[PDB]
Amino acid sequence: GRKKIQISRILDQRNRQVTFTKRKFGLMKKAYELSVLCDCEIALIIFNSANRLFQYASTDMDRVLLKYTEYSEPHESRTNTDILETLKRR
Amino acid sequence: GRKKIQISRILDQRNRQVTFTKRKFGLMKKAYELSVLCDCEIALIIFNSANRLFQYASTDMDRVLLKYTEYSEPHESRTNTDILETLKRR
Amino acid sequence: SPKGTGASTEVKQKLQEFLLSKS
DNA sequence: TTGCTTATAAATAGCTT
DNA sequence: AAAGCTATTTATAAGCA
Repeated sequence: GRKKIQISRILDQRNRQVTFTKRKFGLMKKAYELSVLCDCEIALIIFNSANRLFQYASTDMDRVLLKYTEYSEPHESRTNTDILETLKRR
Repeated sequence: GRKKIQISRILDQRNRQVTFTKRKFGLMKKAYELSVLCDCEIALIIFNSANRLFQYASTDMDRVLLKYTEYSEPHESRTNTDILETLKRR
Repeated sequence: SPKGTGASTEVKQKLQEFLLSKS
């Protein structure tokens, strides 16, 4: 971007809506890429303030979530709290 | 990247594993960003060939997936094709 | 760099009954 | 692998209007 | 909230330490 921006709730509701749309797309774009590049399935679920649901699925959303439900073994599970720290490092 | 790469199953299993890890992180990073910037909840579910599960949640996968049980009407859903498609169209 | 257990154990249960009936 | 380093390819903040 | 357009900031293929 033409200027560096910290990561914190964009205040101007106008700009916080222009950005949600722009990025949401890029996010899904990368998802899709990661999906094809490394041949893996991905489900992406987004919820905005107004609780409007947005989603993506490399192929089918119902399939991925199902497989997910019946998945009891362990696995990598991150959060923003986590991600924030992992970033405070490199 | 130091060179442009098409998007198709990375063949060299070595490189297709280095990339999965690198990107998967960046993806989650952006998710996290979109999450904080536009104050919205996001769940990210990844599955690799070996069916190893990887996931992210802006706060807790619990909340979102549960919160996805109520408002199940996706104001926007996308498949790998929409994206692929929307990629040229524009 | 924290890993962790499955995402949930109960919620996953509720999510499923839904997904299936959604048919 | 196990990583760090660093050119390039990419994503995008802030303007037009 | 809508489209392009840089100027810059990021994300990252290859390198090679």
